[PDB]
Parts: sequence; C-alpha cells; structure tokens
Amino acid sequence: EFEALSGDTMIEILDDDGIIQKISMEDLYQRLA
Amino acid sequence: DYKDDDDKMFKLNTKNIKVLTPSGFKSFSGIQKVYKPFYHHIIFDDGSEIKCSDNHSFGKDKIKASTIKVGDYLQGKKVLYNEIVEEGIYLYDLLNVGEDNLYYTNGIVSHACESRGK
Repeated sequence: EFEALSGDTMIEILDDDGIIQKISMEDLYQRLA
Repeated sequence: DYKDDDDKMFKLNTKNIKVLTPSGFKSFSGIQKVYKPFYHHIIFDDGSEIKCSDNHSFGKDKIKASTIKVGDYLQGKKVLYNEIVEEGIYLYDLLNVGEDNLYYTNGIVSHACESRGK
C-alpha cells in the first residue's frame, strides 16, 4: 500500500549539475520541496 | 475508522535528481511521504541498519521485511536484529526508479514503489 523507508535512511544521489551526494530520504524530500 | 491522507503532499522530481542504483544513477519520478503506525528496525552484521515498513520489498526477489528473520542474510549481510516496533513514524519512498526500481538505501538494495504503470 505504501511501504516506504525511514527518513534517516541514507541514499546516494546525483543532482542536476552532476553532483554526487549522500543524503537521508527525508532530506531528499526537503530537497524537492 | 481509518484514513491514509496524512501528509499526502508528495514531491515531484522536477530537479533532475537521480539515485544510485545497481543499474547506475537512475531518475525517479518522485518521492512520497507517508505515515506508518509500525515498522521494522533491522540491523545487519555489516553494521548498517534499515527502518522500513512490513511488506516493503528490498532486492529484486521481492524480499520483504516481514519475511526476513534474524540470522538470515540479506544481500550478503546477516540480519542480527529485526524488531517490529509499533510506533507511528513518517516514511518516505521513491516512485519508479529508472527502469529497474532497485536503489541503494543504507548500503542495501531497496525496491521502489510504483505510481507509474498499469
């Protein structure tokens, strides 16, 4: 139904400029805010 | 009785952000924020942990938290702790990651939820 990860779960992303950064899932949400 | 409209904001990935997956850096459609009244707190011999829902799938084999028992190995990492903690928590997931739906979370391959697809 939902089944997600906790906000403190760390992920590794690549931003638009091509920047790799490790951030928490919730921080990613705030990044798209 | 029950409603799942808590924090139904949802953020679209219109910033061209990608997440590192087994398939490489892949673009996800967006991220959802949900409220979960209980979750699993799993800790591995690797030292890393994961806090996710019950029927949240990890690897491509649709491996869900509730099917994992202490002593098993998840993607090469032995689960030493897997407690079902029944506390309301805010949870986040990525919708449709590239064309694989697998992505790295806490050094663990997780399976993304799908909002796109029929």
